[PDB]
Amino acid sequence: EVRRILPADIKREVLIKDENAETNPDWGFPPEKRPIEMHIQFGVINLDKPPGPTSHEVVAWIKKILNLEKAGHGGTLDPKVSGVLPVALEKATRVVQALLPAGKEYVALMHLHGDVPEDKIIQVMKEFEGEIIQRPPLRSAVKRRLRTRKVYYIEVLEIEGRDVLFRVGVEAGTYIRSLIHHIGLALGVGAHMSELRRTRSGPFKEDETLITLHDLVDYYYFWKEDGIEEYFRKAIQPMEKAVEHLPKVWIKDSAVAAVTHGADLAVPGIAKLHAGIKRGDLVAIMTLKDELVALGKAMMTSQEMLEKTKGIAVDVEKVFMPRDWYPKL
Amino acid sequence: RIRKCPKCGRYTLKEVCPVCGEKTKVAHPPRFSPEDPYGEYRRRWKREVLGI
Amino acid sequence: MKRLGKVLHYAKQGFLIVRTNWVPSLNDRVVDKRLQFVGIVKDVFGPVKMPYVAIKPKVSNPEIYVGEVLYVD
Ligand SMILES: [Zn+2]
Repeated sequence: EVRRILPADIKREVLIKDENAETNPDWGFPPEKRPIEMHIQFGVINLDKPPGPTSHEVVAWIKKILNLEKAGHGGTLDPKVSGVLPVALEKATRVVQALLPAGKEYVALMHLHGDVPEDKIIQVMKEFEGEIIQRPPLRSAVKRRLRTRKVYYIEVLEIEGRDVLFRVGVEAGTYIRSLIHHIGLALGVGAHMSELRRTRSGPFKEDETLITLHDLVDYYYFWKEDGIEEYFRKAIQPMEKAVEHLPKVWIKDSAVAAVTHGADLAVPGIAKLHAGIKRGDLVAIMTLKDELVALGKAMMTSQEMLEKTKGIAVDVEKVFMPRDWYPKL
Repeated sequence: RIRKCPKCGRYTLKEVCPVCGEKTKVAHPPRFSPEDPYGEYRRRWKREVLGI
Repeated sequence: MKRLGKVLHYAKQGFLIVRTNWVPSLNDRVVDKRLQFVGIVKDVFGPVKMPYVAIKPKVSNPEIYVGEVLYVD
């Protein structure tokens, strides 16, 4: 509990509504049960975007290379920017809804226009931690009103000449470029962002799952030409990964069948859920086997979902799970 | 130019990592073109290393 | 008027920077204690608790107002 780390790092408590709910082993397709074909249908790539193309351009390349019909990315990265670019595929394409508003982390290089003592650089940068005022750019919105945004943390890494390398964690909508420009004004001499790379976007970060377009295509070829599935399979994360940072509600089988058949999530359909859910919050609706069923907006707080006997706990906005997994109404 | 060390992934501007002394590399991945020239060559050695 | 002034410096990029504990508005008129008018607010930033303000100098020669308290009428 503190604006000092990325919210995705904060663990939530699991409240239990119904302790005896059980799940049928015959129903559903947990990640470790999905054939490669199906894994792709409900997959998300943790792509290391290269500097150069626009993110849209990158998605287009991927749609072509993998012969896909649908794909989408979870957080626009400017052309010169590299880094984590989650790319959801086919039936999972809309899970980006859960990523676009997630917290982000970057490693940025600021170029000062004058000589300033290190201590003053560190001092002034520590001032930009927390809720700050940052008006949107000239490109976004038709109402350039100044709003606030959270900078979860700013950590200066190295200082060479007038070049300042630093790591920064922020809530969606925070422009690193503006942040650095403002720091320049605060220091008087001025500054601009010379380089930028994203190291975290929601639950996606720089780990073994981060893969480049070169690796992607090659692993693809290994699967298509040599019949090797292991590499391409690992290059694709199951959609469930794209929802790891979201508060969840685990529902009974009958509730899963109801939701995958157009109904909303009923309060009595909840077996257990995360605490801290507030009305209006985006929540991941999960199966008792941890499969993603849908994304929705919370109609009540965790405490209400926990104690209530009836009504709608969550308004379903998008269903990912096919109707044949968990059959009947 | 932003760099990072292959081991311990520390980010730095220095050629050699201040933490482990091992050499660092530009953090950005190589440029990509859908035409992917040399893709065949790359896969030839890659199949070898992986054992495909 | 609304105080919270005292210019920290004249940023090389052409703006008067002032620290404050209140968030003013854009295009707000800025004046000295003599109501001479220095310029107009062009940007507000930094922490919401103690923000920085960039006054677009509209005087023949700024830099003199550094260390000088500024107000908003
Ligand atoms: Zn190292």
